[PDB]
Amino acid sequence: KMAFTLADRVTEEMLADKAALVVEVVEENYHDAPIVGIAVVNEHGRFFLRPETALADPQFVAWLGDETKKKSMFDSKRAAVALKWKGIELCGVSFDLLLAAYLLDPAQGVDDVAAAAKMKQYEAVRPDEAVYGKGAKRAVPDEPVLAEHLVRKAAAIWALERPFLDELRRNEQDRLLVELEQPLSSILAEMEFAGVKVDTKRLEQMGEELAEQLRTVEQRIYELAGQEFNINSPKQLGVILFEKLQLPVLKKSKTGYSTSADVLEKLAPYHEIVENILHYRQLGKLQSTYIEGLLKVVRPDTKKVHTIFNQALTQTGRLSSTEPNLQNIPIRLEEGRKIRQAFVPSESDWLIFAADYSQIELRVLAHIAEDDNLMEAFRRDLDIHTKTAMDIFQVSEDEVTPNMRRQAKAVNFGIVYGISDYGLAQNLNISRKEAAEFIERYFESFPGVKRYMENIVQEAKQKGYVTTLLHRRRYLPDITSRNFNVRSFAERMAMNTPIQGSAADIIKKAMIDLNARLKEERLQARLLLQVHDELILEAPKEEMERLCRLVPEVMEQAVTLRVPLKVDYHYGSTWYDAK
DNA sequence: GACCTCCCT
DNA sequence: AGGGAGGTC
Ligand SMILES: OC[C@H]1O[C@@](CO)(O[C@H]2O[C@H](CO)[C@@H](O)[C@H](O)[C@H]2O)[C@@H](O)[C@@H]1O
Repeated sequence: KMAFTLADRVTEEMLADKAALVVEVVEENYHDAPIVGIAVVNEHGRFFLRPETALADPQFVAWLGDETKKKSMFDSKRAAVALKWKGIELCGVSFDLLLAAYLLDPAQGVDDVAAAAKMKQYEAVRPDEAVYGKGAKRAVPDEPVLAEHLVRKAAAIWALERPFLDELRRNEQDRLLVELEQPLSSILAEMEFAGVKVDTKRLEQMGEELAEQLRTVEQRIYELAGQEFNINSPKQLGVILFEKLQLPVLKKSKTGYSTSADVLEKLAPYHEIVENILHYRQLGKLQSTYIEGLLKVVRPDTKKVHTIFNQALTQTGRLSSTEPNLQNIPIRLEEGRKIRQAFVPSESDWLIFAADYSQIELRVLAHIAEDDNLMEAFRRDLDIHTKTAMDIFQVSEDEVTPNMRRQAKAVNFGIVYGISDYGLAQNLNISRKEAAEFIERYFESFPGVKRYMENIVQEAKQKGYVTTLLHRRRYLPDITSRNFNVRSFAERMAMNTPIQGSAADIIKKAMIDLNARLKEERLQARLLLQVHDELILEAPKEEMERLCRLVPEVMEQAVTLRVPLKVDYHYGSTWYDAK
């Protein structure tokens, strides 16, 4: 039962210039959420402070905001954002244990202090789920249980900083933490806090239209089936399709019949019900996920959505986005793409600006494999899919048909994602031997990429892990498995991770550089979103001409590869128009 | 509460 | 390759 002072007021010894700090936000979504307690551990002892007290105290608030007072935390973004909503600035965070753990091994799934501490045989702190409970039983406990927990977390952070930093340094990941991921965390905090404005009237009118179209298609489905049923029930739908209407059963699921879109597409020539079910699903997905889903998370006071970017989740170093997810808003089909009309600038006479890398993953691959043919292709800024068709089919530019380009494109994705005989076959709807011939001809045209693929697999086996341009790592223990499927998946991860991961490194660095350029130029332009290889901003209309030159340049110069990077850009009144 | 089709890069 | 988010048990 760890010693600490349950403090009634803030004292000078709580404001040392080095400390572990816990600002606890228990709600999963930390936007405008309560801070339930504070703990500080420093050279003078261990302290718990009630937030009503600490956050009203001018000395404490100035300490929080002083860059020269260094704090070590876990998930400093959560605290920073929660504090921003209360008008308080958090500065001087020099060590974030969540990001440190994530870099050391993303596969551990570290999401609390206890899981991080377990990596170094430190168990004198409880998992958050043990203290707060799970699901419906989730609750803040009484003060003495709460206080002890926060203090134990702080004490763990204080104890673990040094060994985590030592291991990062041995991995050559110390600059990755200190110069990339930690400064990025501040930039993401500002993006989440600013949020993105939504035209909720426009979404509601879309929702009304969709509701009418759904009622129509739905009636049509019941007419064509000859009865009413729950179209979203796999049991009822599978009975209608595969028993009542006798459609061929092309694929089963562990429980019943598959009605995935790929199966339905193949069944459409047999019965008119099938196109209507597909249409119903496109509409229903829009309605349910995007319209209703966005509307439920829009803040009614500002009409903004404030995503949370999970910076310590993906196995490759990408971000993810949640509540809402703003990295999967429809774009591919026009009907869906119109959802983007509802994402608007947050001030009048401002516009949305979007800049995206062109083929970043293939250009990274060109660089890392040093394939002469691929590098020349990007040096000429060729259409990479047409060029790959020309090579694999041994034809001139004029003889590449649309279908040939389409298939070369699939091969390029396949090569990036780890090249499987069977996997390319499923994808192109072709045979296994056929897919192998495409891959062999690819590797004959790009022998540098073949060498890379062989070499990276051997390197993952030898070292136990693969690395990215900026020294992110991924351990791949399944690469020595004697099970074919398990081993092959590890091999694909070995081939793909340095590509997807290095692309993630580059865009993160560009975000950092951009943020610094925007400040130097004193532009009001603000970063709103990152969607893997693109950045989305809003700015005054009067800044567009300048952003057209600045943004692509910063993004293109973020790193120097053996091939150029290229960035395209667009702007307009809504996110839809920025493209 | 847990398990298990479709949107994005 | 990497993610986030209703029916049935
Ligand atoms: O604060 C984001 C940060 O917290 C973790 C838990 O350590 O994830 C929590 O917050 C996410 C966003 O609200 C939730 O989606 C997630 O379920 C919740 O545990 C980290 O994974 C994340 O980096």
